[PDB]
Amino acid sequence: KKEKSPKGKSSISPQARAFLEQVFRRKQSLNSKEKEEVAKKCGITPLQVRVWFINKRMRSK
Repeated sequence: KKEKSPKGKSSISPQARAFLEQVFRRKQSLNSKEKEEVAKKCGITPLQVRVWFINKRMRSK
């Protein structure tokens, strides 16, 4: 749904690596479902899961 959450201010708590840690730990191919399902349970967002995982999971592009 995405209501209102930029989450763009310098950086995030240790969760940055922790949240992503368990995220990339659960699997690798985080799809639109996992990107949204993972972003809401891990602490990311539909906009982050893509850009965030890009650098934290640069698979292709």
